[PDB]
Amino acid sequence: GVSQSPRYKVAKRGQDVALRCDPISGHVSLFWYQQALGQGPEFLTYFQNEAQLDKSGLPSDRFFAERPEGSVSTLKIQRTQQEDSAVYLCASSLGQAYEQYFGPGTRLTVTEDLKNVFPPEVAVFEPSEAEISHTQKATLVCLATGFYPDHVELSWWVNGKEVHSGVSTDPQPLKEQPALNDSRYALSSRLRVSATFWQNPRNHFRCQVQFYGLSENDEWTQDRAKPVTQIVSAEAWGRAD
Amino acid sequence: GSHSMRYFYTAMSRPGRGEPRFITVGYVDDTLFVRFDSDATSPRKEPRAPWIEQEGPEYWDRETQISKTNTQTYRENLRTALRYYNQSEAGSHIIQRMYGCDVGPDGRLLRGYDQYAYDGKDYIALNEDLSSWTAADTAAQITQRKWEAARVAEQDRAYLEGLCVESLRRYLENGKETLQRADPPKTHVTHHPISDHEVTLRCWALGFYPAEITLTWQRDGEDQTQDTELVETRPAGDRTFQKWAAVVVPSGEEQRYTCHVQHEGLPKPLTLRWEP
Amino acid sequence: KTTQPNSMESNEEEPVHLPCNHSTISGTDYIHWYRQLPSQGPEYVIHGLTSNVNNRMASLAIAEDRKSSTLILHRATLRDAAVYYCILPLAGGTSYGKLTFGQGTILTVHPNIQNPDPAVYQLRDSKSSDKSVCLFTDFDSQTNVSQSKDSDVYITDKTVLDMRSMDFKSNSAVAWSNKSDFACANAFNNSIIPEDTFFPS
Amino acid sequence: IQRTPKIQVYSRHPAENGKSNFLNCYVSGFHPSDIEVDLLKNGERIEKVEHSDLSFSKDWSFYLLYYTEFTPTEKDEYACRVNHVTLSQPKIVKWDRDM
Amino acid sequence: EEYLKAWTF
Repeated sequence: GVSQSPRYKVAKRGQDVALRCDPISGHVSLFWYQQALGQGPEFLTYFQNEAQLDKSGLPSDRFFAERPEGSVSTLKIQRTQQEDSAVYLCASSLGQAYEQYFGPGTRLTVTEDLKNVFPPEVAVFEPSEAEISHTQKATLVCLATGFYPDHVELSWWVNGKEVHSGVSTDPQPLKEQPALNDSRYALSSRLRVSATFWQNPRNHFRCQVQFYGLSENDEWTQDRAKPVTQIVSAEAWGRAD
Repeated sequence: GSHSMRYFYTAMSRPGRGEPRFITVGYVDDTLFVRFDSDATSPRKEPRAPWIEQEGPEYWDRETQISKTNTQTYRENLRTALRYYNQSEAGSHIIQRMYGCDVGPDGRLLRGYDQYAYDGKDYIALNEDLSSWTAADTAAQITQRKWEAARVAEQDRAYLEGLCVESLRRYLENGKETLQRADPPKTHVTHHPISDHEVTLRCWALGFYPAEITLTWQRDGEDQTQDTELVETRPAGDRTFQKWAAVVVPSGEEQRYTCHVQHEGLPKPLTLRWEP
Repeated sequence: KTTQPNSMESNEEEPVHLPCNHSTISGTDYIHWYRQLPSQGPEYVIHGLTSNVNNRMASLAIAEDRKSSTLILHRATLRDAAVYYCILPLAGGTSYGKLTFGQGTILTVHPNIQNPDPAVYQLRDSKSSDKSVCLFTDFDSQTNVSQSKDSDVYITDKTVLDMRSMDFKSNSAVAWSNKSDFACANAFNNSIIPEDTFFPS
Repeated sequence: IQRTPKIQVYSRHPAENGKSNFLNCYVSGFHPSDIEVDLLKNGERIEKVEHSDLSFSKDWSFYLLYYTEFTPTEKDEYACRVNHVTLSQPKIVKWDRDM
Repeated sequence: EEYLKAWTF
């Protein structure tokens, strides 16, 4: 299908960014859309092969789009502003009117200062003793707190193997400091297994949180650890008790 | 009794010399009423018959927008056609489309059309059933599979049974005095000597509408359709048409040749001879 | 230009009827439906013009006068919870396929909790001493969870759990705070909870 | 496919010396669409010749009407110069009022 | 009157 890179991009105000789209091979039509939080996608620009024939959706002449060879497309946003923050969606179709296939989107967050960027702290909460005895089941809860921006991907790992069964992760994060514009976030997840799967000392449950932030390319002058793109995880081992 | 509306599309690519040229003309029977050319300065749909000027401002804007969108649409078509045939991006190629409807006396749809040609050869055509497509080759079969999955024929059928016939009826009424009244041809036979024993007799028809006409020369009562020179029916420029038919005949036998004229406006078919 | 309802609720394993109005539709306009699952790019579902179209998951039903239509999902699953957009891409003969979504019907699909067992549980941190969390779980879909009006108390929205090994689904909300005043017994007081909610002391 | 143009040079009305008329050049049955058509007066090309818009027949072949306001005189010759890809050289058809 | 056909090859 259609792919887009990167998944997440955190940018300092005033810097230039590049958003890449690799469409499905042999697709004449390429669409860019903008999706600001709480809204549906909004048309930005259209490509018929290499030709950019409609760019009536572009917010300003800061938005530069290209598709030089009729395939890979780049949306360059020069001198990024706070208003540019959103999900950018690439779609390609077999022709202007045929069904559009969308990529997974690029999530861009433009911040005033990169000192606002914080990796999450992660914690795992072991299932309730009353739950096990009452339901025969054991719900573990993961807690990712204090991250900025909202760029995470949380996953549960049981005995070194990722699990999707029995997992529930909040669709949207909570704001810890709702007053401020660059508010840090909180996010919770649940993993539910049957009691005896938890009641095993050799069993191993890990909450992994992929945080997308800075890189060595960015510069850092603060005392605390550079908030680079990293994995932060907490783990609980089963208990016989 | 019967009438028709047609729209003619011509898309012509010109590598290096800009974008493809898109042209559209509309006809009711044999009368041009609307036009569009993409190379016009501020391009839009223009009137070409007085009775279409009656149409409101919403009409002309929507008509223009379709034409402007088509310019993009047929630019895509030409490029897609190139890949479908493995042709270079340096050649100039043409795509043509004719679509419209035929009505009967009651204003009912007789049949509908939507035909495509690429470089003058059949590409894809809508069947009379208004539900299926005829591809002229394997390249057009790709389009056919696309169009069958996308339910294209539905749109065609919806237009032809709805808007096509509805708009035609409105046009026929608003311009009834010209469109629904037939213009009879003014006929005469001229004499042109060639040699001592051979003279050409030329049978004329002038100022007739519609274009449909039959001119046949006859000797002694037999059809001379092999020794008849016939020219294509030609526009006078005033919406009426012209045609002539020639036959080389021996001297002193001009009285033995007859020109039969068949036309809608003629109460009975005419028979003419050279008047000395 | 189409109008559609603000939200829609339905049980799982049961059909969903998503209505759409388009009273200014041209005789040649197509009805399109797209959908967007949470945190994913949009995806095409179906399209039609006059007569009804069929898939093994979704159907489109168009009225005689064509002024309205319906997106019918046959066997709605929890995975089907999404936003559904009703679009007229040609826009009455003024546009080429570029999509205007724009305001759709948010789906919610509720699990069929046939055996509700509402309970608030306390979970202690696997490593740290102080840290604690409250879990309100196993309540049925009739129960709404209200957000806390206090800045220092965190109550999440309800989220649906799916244990596919046991074919068991369950609702839950998580609560926590740094307050010494805060407890699991009072955590969800802002919500209307079932009178038979089990509270382990 | 390729199709050579069929050309006709004629007036709108029966020609009369000194009387106002319309000179027509009708090119039909050609393919491809690009075609150079000029009306001539004593060999010289006439400016501001206004043509019809591109149309085609049932067979896909194109037709165009080139016309100008003209006044037939016993002094002057009129003609239609036509060039196409199907023609290696331009064709010149003189205006015969008997045709 | 025309109608818009956005379908391509």
